[PDB]
Amino acid sequence: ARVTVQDAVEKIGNRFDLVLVAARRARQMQVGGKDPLVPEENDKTTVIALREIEEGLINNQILDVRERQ
Amino acid sequence: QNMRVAFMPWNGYNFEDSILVSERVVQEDRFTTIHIQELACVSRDTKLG
Amino acid sequence: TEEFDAIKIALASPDMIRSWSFGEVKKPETINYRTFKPERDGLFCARIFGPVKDYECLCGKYKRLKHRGVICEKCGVEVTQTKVRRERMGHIELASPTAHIWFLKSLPSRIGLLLDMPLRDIERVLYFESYVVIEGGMTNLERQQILTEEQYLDALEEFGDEFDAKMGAEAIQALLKSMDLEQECEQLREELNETNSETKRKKLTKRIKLLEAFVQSGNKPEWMILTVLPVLPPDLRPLVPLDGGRFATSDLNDLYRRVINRNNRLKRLLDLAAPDIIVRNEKRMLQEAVDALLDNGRRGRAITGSNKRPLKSLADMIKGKQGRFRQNLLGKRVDYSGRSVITVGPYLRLHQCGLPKKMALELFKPFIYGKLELRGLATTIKAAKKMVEREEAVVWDILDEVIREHPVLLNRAPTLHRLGIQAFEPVLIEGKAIQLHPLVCAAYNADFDGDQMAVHVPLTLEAQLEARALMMSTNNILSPANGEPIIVPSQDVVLGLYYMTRDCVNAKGEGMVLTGPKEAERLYRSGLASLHARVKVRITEYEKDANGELVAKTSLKDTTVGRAILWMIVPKGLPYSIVNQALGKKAISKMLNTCYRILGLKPTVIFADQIMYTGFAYAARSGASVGIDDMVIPEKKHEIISEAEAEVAEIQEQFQSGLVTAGERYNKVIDIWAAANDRVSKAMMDNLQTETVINRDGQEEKQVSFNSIYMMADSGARGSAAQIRQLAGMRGLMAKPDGSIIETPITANFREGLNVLQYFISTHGARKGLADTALKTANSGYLTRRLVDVAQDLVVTEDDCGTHEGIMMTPVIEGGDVKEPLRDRVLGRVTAEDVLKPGTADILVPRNTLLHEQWCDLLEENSVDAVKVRSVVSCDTDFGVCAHCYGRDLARGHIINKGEAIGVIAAQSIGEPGTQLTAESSIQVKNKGSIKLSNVKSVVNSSGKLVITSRNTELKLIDEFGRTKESYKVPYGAVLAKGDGEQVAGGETVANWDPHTMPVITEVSGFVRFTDMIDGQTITRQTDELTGLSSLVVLDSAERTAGGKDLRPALKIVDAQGNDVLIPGTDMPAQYFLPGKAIVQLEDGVQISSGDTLARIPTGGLPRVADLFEARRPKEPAILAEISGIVSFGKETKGKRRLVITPVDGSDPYEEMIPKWRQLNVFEGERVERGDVISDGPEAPHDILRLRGVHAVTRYIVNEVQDVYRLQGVKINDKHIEVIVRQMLRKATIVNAGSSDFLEGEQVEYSRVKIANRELEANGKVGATYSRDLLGITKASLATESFISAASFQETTRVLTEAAVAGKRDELRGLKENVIVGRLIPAGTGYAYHQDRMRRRAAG
Amino acid sequence: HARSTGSYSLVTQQPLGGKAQFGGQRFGEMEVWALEAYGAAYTLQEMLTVKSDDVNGRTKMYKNIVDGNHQMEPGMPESFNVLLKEIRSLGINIELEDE
DNA sequence: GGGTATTCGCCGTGTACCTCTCCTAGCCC
RNA sequence: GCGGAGAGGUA
DNA sequence: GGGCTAATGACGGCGAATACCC
Ligand SMILES: Nc1ccn([C@@H]2O[C@H](COP(=O)(O)CP(=O)(O)OP(=O)(O)O)[C@@H](O)[C@H]2O)c(=O)n1
Ligand SMILES: [Mg+2]
Ligand SMILES: [Zn+2]
Ligand SMILES: [Zn+2]
Repeated sequence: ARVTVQDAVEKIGNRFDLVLVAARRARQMQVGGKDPLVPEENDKTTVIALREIEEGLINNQILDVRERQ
Repeated sequence: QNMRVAFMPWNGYNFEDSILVSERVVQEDRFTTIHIQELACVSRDTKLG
Repeated sequence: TEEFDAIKIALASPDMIRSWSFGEVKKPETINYRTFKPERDGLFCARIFGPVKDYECLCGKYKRLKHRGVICEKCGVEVTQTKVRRERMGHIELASPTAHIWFLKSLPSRIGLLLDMPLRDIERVLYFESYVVIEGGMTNLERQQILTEEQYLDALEEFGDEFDAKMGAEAIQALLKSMDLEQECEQLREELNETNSETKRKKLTKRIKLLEAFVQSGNKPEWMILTVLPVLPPDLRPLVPLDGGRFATSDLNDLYRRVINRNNRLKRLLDLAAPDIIVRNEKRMLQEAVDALLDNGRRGRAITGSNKRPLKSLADMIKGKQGRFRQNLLGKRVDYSGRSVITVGPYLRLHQCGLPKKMALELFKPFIYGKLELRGLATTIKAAKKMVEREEAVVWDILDEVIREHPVLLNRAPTLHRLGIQAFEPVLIEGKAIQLHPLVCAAYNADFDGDQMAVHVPLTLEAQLEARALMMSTNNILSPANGEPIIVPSQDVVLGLYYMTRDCVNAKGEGMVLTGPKEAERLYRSGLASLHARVKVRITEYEKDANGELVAKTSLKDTTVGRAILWMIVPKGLPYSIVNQALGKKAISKMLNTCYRILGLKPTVIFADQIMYTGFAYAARSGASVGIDDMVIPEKKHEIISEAEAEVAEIQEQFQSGLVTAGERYNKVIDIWAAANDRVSKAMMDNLQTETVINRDGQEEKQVSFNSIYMMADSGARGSAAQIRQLAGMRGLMAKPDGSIIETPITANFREGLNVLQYFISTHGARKGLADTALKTANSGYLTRRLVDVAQDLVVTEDDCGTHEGIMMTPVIEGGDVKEPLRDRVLGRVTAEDVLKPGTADILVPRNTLLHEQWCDLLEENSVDAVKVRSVVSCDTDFGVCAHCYGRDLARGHIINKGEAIGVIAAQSIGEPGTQLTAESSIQVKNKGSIKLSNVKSVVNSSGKLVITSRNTELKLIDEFGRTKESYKVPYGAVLAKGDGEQVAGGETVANWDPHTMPVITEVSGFVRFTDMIDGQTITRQTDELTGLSSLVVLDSAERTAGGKDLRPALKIVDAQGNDVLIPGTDMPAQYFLPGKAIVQLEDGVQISSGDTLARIPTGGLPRVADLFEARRPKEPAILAEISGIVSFGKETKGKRRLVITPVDGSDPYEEMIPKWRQLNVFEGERVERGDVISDGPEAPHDILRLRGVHAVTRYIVNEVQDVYRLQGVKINDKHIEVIVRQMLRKATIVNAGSSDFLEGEQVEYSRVKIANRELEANGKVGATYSRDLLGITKASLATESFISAASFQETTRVLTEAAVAGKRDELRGLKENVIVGRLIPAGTGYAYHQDRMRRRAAG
Repeated sequence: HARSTGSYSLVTQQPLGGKAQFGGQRFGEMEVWALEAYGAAYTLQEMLTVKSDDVNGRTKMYKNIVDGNHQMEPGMPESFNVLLKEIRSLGINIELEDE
């Protein structure tokens, strides 16, 4: 289990819209419109989206550019 | 019932006021209580029968 | 579901009520009790409210869904879904127009003052004893004349016409319909323009505001009287049939039936034209029934059938705890939730919790079904259900797989603060008890003695992310109240670590050299070395001294085996020193603190877990126990007790002879017993503390003992010195019921045995303690509820408002020393402006910077004493606060994030800890320093004293490097010794004054001259012989004799020649009005020395905190000065002496009456400052705010509360008290004019934005000056903008009535409203959402 | 004691309180305050509507969970509608406005 | 009559949970 | 058989 | 059973309504 989200909050310092972007990503992941960019280790889609956020691949702007594309 | 107790901390399984107990206690069947529930079914007389 | 906003409330007009209603309920019957079909007409009626069963009529002609609008011809019931029976309302046509109880009996009787008629008269009318003549035409009778029975009779017989009187609520409605709102409103404004008197102007302004509200809102007054009465949908007031032909019904059914009965009987009587008396009785009865329906309890309390308890009416359903808002709209009952007993589970990670299999399956049932169907193990949902009810291995495998990353919420019954709810990852376990991680117990206040916890499951994806991110145990390590860690090891862990680190003079393996901790463990676990034994070890510590790089320094330290064993866990960045000490509770806590400050969150979490595991393990290996011999009776106890008994015997015998009063003997005995108690305690601590006289190789030595109870004391695991005393010493003094202390103490201790008396006494003590805790908890709960309620809507909305205002914060140095230092007081606050070194143009902190640890240490290196920091109270932002004005402090370390609801965190942090809340002769400098006097103007006299002539004089202490250590307040008339510059030795007496005596000090010399001090009229010369004794009595105003009532004796201070010497610089003729009880002992004829005695003049805890936060006038408030300047007397002895403050510049006409009993601290010819004390006593916050202003009142409240809180040793950051205070003073009162109504109480936010709009406009237009007001949280919450917030917890009837009459419109704007309506709170994760919605209106 | 879904109450369509009947835990006002102290808006929202009080919301959420998707549709709590009806039963007109 | 006291009456008084009995009543046909 | 009283108990 | 009818043991705070004192 991912015991700390400290690096994800260091990516976006509000610590609140972090939850929103991670929820949007994990909702695009659960209802299978999209695919994970990280090799999953039997995590559920919430911890997958946090693991993706902490690695710098996804934020709000990447979501907006990919959605309009 | 009166049992052999030892006052010591045992890897924090008795951390707070919690109590540690030996399998011998359940084996010797010394803390098993019998309880008894009562249930009632009542057949009344309705006007439909 | 529609997307809505703005809930509007107003009076219901009878046509609107008819609009809502679907039918009339004519008969009160509901159902046939024999066949359970509803009545054809009745409180439950299918043709009015709806079909009982979905899509089928009553008689059964039409039952199919094909028909959706048809209304059966036989039974007039339409075929639709039974759910509609939940929303359709009915109505009753009343024969006699009836009054709405809410608009009548609510404390401000709005019918009463709207009609400008006192409540007493309306009551006289409503109970039908007398008439009132409403517009009696051209006769000799006024419009509000009360008439008795036979006066009405003779009047009617004499005056057949031009006589209009009527009775009852219909009469009142007649009065309401005929009122001209606008004409009376304008007349009232003219009257206000003509009238200048306080109380009438207040009643007039209230009434004018009411009239304006009606003419703006569009409500017509006549609607307060009911003609049609709506009836609640049936399913909301059910009549459920109990098994056994009997029925169970809500009380509303009874009330409605009674109302219908009285209505129908009145109808028949009207059709029969019965005499007036009988119809009046029937109308009265209908009144009782209806008003019992609306609000039962404002009358003779119409009780229920055969139960003696008053039945619950609609108002009762809404108002109150048990009823509604509290119960069902803020206190719901979620699904996917469980409860069970909590258990230890040491093996857990900090971020997880043991969860029983069966509850987990039950909770996650739908998840199980979904996953089972995805994997294809079940064809359909019912097969999934059957598979869960058999519970096969596949189900447990799916549960393990689904549970993997899904977090659950754990809650403990009294959720005092936000750490009462935390998220954990569950681990499936056997058993029926929930397993809780030990470290978090402190946060939950959880104990494993039958405490239970509830477990909720977050369902949606956003909820899961929120639980794991915001609420998870590991994310909450710092308390939101103060920055310190919450998860500190509690008792077993700290005991184990303590055992591990303490050293012993001699053991196995003394002084052998180890290459590292790993071979230390090799030695200890193999039994080749003691767990504690002094040893030299080579250790490599890491230090991040560079820009985040770790540098290994490796050297030989002298430590114990145990300290090495502990060092294995410690992460890289920490200095070895941390573990090198005894490692008690404090040491471990500060260890965690440093680990957090240096490394960050994740290492701190893992380090805490490691600490727990090692502590538990080695506590178990220690084998610490408690035997009867572990508590050592001090050897010299018996001697001490026998000696104290002999001493008490000598003092009692020496009392029986009568050289000492009873009280004095009491004091002596109590003090000698206290001394004996301290003696025995110290003897016991010496015996127990360092008693291990164990031998090294040769000679002996002595060391801090290894007595298990002593280790339990010193480590801070359990027990305090007091309880050790209570075990092995004499258990001190006790308090009897009334608080008086018993003369003989309890000499025995629990190791020994008490006897009946000593036990009995301690029983009283414990009983009182328990009762205290109970009542204390109730009061706490109430206080915290008010706090969270008042401050809920406050949110951090803006990043920086950009104001320059701020409060100059200093360290509160109460008397002897620095109770609370600067660094903690300023940490995490942004600065209001750059502070300069002691040398100008040496900027130490740029414009607003967050003051983190590094800045605080930098300030320590310099000698900054006071720092102006931006405070939330002075923040400029409209409708919330800005990040900068608040600061950083949180469970996390960084600056506050936009959107966070700081009001609730502040209120919770102030409330939760509130459950443990219950001579001055010489000054003595504590540390050697320079003396400095502040706010004083002295004049050296002939005796050589620095005479104090200021009442606000302070004597602070500057140290070597310019810092104020000690501070005292020196009053008028205290003899001084050292002046300015002198260095004072430790504990040296610098000042002197009489405790029970305030002397009046003369400024100049010369002869005492008697003026208006005539002998015989007001004074009686009773004088003694040569030695100069007298009893000349200058009595005060109250005690002056009957003849000397108006003649005021005076003493003018003249010199040796006769001329009155004038105060330096002033022309004032010194005319000294001798104050109360002036005993002129020193008669005329003795050269006065400088310092002659003229006149001898002989709560805390939870209630104090609640009173400070409610701003309660303490029934004897001190009085202050408004402007400065020469004060003067006036028209004498009217019953309250007049004081007129004359400003040297400003206008004179400010008079203040003063009661006779009041003693004055200032002389007439004195120089007062605004808001200086005139009378002694506790000051009510309102005056301080009004005179001195915002920063003064806020500092006063914050300091006064923080004093109570620190007295108990509970640390709270001031920001929370500040946030509450800011919520308190939300309102202002307008003094000028220009855009408002010139007197309306209006929130400071709207007033400020009106000024901002004028500034935004290029034209200056009108700007109106406003004065701040401070209101206590109860009233302050009552005067909130949103009416749902106020209605949520207070008198529902009052606020509901106010908002109904005012036509108020709620934009919800807050947290509690949004909660109630079930949409996203504007705080935190939802802030963006609401901000988004803000953009959604008035956009494309 | 634990429950996923079961019988709900008559007047305010919240789940029964108790152990004899399945019954849910009481998420009281103090717990609401706890959630508000965090920025936890969605958790509180579902706890307030989808978990207890919103009828259509609760059934839609059951179906959605069964479908293996985790979203929600908060709606307005039924108890609030009961509140409107009870206040409206007095002589007080309280309407949900729209613009 | 106008300001000040005094009586007077209403409103509030912690959360979560767990057992049990008892639930419209009286009189007349 | 949803409710509410009364009694007791838990933390 | 079914049918018909309908007293005394809190306490504090606050604000409005008289009681009364000049
Ligand atoms: N009337 C009551 C009595 C108790 N409680 C609850 O029981 C606990 C008292 O702990 P406590 O501090 O009083 C005893 P404990 O925590 O075990 O430490 P100690 O034994 O070493 O002194 C708190 O959680 C209270 O909320 C309550 O809500 N109402
Ligand atoms: Mg406990
Ligand atoms: Zn039909
Ligand atoms: Zn600001």
